[PDB]
Amino acid sequence: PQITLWQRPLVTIKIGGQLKEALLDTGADDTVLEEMSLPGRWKPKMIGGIGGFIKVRQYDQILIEICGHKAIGTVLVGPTPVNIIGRNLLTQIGCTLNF
Amino acid sequence: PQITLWQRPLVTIKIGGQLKEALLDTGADDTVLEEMSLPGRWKPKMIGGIGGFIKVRQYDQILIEICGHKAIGTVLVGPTPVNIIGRNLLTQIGCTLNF
Ligand SMILES: CC(C)[C@H](NC(=O)[C@H](OCc1ccccc1)[C@H](O)[C@@H](O)[C@@H](OCc1ccccc1)C(=O)N[C@H](C(=O)NCc1ccccn1)C(C)C)C(=O)NCc1ccccn1
Repeated sequence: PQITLWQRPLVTIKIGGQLKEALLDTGADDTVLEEMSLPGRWKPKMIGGIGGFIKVRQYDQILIEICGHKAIGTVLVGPTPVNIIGRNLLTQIGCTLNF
Repeated sequence: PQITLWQRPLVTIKIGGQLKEALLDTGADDTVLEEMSLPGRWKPKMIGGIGGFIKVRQYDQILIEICGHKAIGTVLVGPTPVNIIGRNLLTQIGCTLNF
């Protein structure tokens, strides 16, 4: 679909059989989700944002459905204010910026 | 144009007679630029994201040129490590997310 930006570009995503709201963020290299349980082993990663850096848990090859489009990739879990869908998954669903 | 997200969507902007590189950021409510001098009176503001909050200076009615398109809006100036063009200005140039 086509999403304007007068409001936050929030979409519904499905992960671990649960529905959550997440922000489509072209300014994020990675996808960062709020604290939750995911399968498998995780690796450590440090990511930087506007306020500085935070420590997150990296899970690989995670299945996530964004607005009905299935994607399988890396997801970071940590103290983020909101769920963020980054470029790593936006490219998987063919998302582009237009103007 | 149509911008893909394989790489960070960086563009050239013009503000106060200066050419700067900025990130088209759909995950940003506001536009935040690295420390610089702007005309007029400003108001202090606290903005947050990944990592926490930072104190910035808020300037209103600022003219910015983005890839040729002129836009007017509020611009925040502060210790951000990267220049960010947020939704307040992305809307003015007719920017949308598509997939
Ligand atoms: C791991 C990624 C998260 C990271 N990218 C960013 O931090 C982007 O910023 C560019 C950026 C990149 C590096 C350093 C600083 C800035 C984001 O899009 C950012 O803009 C946005 O974050 C998502 C978000 C949305 C809503 C609430 C909280 C958080 C955010 O902080 N939005 C704020 C916002 O809208 N806040 C609203 C709010 C809601 C609730 C509570 C408080 N505030 C704005 C005021 C900035 C990244 O790619 N680092 C690699 C990287 C890239 C380049 C250089 C170095 N590393």
